[PDB]
Amino acid sequence: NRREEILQSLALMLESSDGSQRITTAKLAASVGVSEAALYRHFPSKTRMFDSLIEFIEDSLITRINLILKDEKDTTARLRLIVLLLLGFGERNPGLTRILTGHALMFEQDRLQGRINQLFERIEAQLRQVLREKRMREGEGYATDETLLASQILAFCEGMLSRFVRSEFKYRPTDDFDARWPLIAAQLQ
Amino acid sequence: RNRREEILQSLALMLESSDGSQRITTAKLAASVGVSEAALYRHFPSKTRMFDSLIEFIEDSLITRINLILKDEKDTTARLRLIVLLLLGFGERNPGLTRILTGHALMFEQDRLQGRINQLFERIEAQLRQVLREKRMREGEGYATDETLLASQILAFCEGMLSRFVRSEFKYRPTDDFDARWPLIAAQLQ
Amino acid sequence: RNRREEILQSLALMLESSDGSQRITTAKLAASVGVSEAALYRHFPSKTRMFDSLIEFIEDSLITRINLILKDEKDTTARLRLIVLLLLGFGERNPGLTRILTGHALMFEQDRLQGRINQLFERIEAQLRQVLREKRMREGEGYATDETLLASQILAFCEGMLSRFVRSEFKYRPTDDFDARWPLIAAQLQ
Amino acid sequence: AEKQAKRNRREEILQSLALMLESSDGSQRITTAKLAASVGVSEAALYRHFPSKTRMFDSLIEFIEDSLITRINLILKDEKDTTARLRLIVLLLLGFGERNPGLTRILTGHALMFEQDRLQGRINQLFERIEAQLRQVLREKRMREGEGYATDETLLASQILAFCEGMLSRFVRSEFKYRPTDDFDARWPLIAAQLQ
DNA sequence: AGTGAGTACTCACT
DNA sequence: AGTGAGTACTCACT
Repeated sequence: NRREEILQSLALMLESSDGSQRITTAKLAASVGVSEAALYRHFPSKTRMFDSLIEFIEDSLITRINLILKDEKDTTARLRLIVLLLLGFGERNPGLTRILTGHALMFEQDRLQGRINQLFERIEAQLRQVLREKRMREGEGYATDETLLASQILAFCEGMLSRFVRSEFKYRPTDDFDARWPLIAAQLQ
Repeated sequence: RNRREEILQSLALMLESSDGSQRITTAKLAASVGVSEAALYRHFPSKTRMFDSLIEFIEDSLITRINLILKDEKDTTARLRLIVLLLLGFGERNPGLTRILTGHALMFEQDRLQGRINQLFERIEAQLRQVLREKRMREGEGYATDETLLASQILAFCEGMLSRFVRSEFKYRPTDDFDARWPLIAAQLQ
Repeated sequence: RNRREEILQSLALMLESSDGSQRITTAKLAASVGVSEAALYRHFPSKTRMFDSLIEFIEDSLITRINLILKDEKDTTARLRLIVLLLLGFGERNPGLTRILTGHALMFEQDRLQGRINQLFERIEAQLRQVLREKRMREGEGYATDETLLASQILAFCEGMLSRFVRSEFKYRPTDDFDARWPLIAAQLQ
Repeated sequence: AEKQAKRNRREEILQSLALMLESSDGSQRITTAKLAASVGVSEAALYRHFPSKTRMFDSLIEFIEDSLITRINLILKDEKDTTARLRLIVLLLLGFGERNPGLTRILTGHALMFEQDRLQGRINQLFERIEAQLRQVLREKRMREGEGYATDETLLASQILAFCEGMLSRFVRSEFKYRPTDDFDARWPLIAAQLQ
């Protein structure tokens, strides 16, 4: 109800040019058009607010990923879509990206970053499962170690999101993706 | 100065420790330095300037070593490798300073600092871009991909490795497994 | 409300006390009110704003009663008399606020405030310059002096009295001996 | 030499301290650091000429006192006429003030707001002395010219001094715009009119 | 509305 | 160069 009102606002702010700095509960209570006192009648703490966004993020990405695995059988085609998914989500959610990159959580309690870490651990496991299965599905595996291959993929992704935030959202992740994919693909050897 | 350097040295140390995940208050800083909060403003006008010094130290150290690699290596691919390895290596032996490079430690300071960091990254990219453009003259053949698209591709990998380095509280060493990683980057040199 | 005015009142009281000769830090002001400093910013953005309210109060209380004097009384010499008494009276009644009229209490605050106090005096001298010129308008005679010089001369007096009032730690009350002083002023209305 | 050299600097500081007090930055704390800059030494270097900052204003106030007092005793000699003496003494107050805008911020008590209260007390004694002196002039009028004054001698001095203090206050408020000694010849006639 | 501990920065004497 | 005590103002939770 109002709980979503807040979150939706916390993000919009997290996306604005003011998201690059502490988002006080007061300045937040204003965006919502209520009082700080109200805020705490929906959330036990500011931390819980971020925890809910992290949960949303995790849900959107994990769900989308599992669907990708059902709609596509090709090992490579799978990765291509999974990478585009991350880049796409990030681009479509600048504010939530500041959470993915960890920047926004700098003002919050550390435990929240551990959460984003697990999210990533979860995304890596998937990427790893996909390549691990190329063997059964295509007969031949990979030259490079599977684990190392997924980190290389993930690394490119975090890096693209990191830059996206640096430039203040001027450097769009999905830009020239069609031309970039051939480069990442040339790594799956 | 001795004290000026002594402060900056503690700044980075604090950025490397657990305290790096939070704001570096002039209080705690002076605590670690072993002086009075006022002593700080004796060698530095503002806390912001302290970060500016660190940024310059990063700028210089990186640009300097990059230019040395360019003068000591004529191979386009070997140049690219050493440059990428230098970015990573620096990051690993300067956990505190890396937290700046990634932009995390700059969240509590003046936005201008980030712009400074963006200029560095643009400067580093230009170097990668010049190195790629020269392969045509030097080795004759050019690159399938787009020179500009290739630098951003290499850069992305590097910013990605430093990002995770910070997330894991410095457990994921950037240079670990680099030799087995490089061949993957070499492949993108289409 | 119950707290905004409550703060302002404690602010003037400190301006009236011996502390009034020393900057009124938010730390002390908070103590005097019996709350935490933060609480102060719950009803006031900046300490400067607290002085603004106090200045507006002075501006209103004065400009108001002055006009009423011009509306009710119509005798020139009687008008000037009452205007002077009002200035002194208000001063004596508001020791702390007088410390602002003189500009002392504003030495630690924004330079803008002094301007707000300077304009008030300008407005006051204005009213005076008006009554002095209307002399020929009603009595058909003119002062053997410059109307502008006359008001300034009268104002000068008043400012001097409030000035001494402050210096003396509020021992030299402004209104004391007024009834025997006025003749000295009237004598100037040649 | 050595002593006259330290006094050349001890007084060199003051020359700067007042200079700053005269400037537009006079309406705000004149910290030691900034002061040492006006001249070219360090904090510790400043303290080898003065025990503290207070002691700096004292010497400045002392200078103030000497100027007015001395210049006043001389006024009493080179002039016997009561009214003529009052016209001068007043002109001296308004003059010394306009001639040293930085020091006036000290007379008006403004610049002192930053310093220790005991310093304002010293200025309070100065005014009292100038008033007692003014009171003397008014009293002697009788012996000198036969008659005295209608109003009380004390009330008359305060009335005149109030005008002065008031003139110096505007001079500071307008940021040294409203010059005191402006139209003195025109104003005085208004002041004498009170000498009844 | 109210606050505990904080937040980068300052000053006169050292 | 070094600091004890400031300074005006802030914040997430009350």
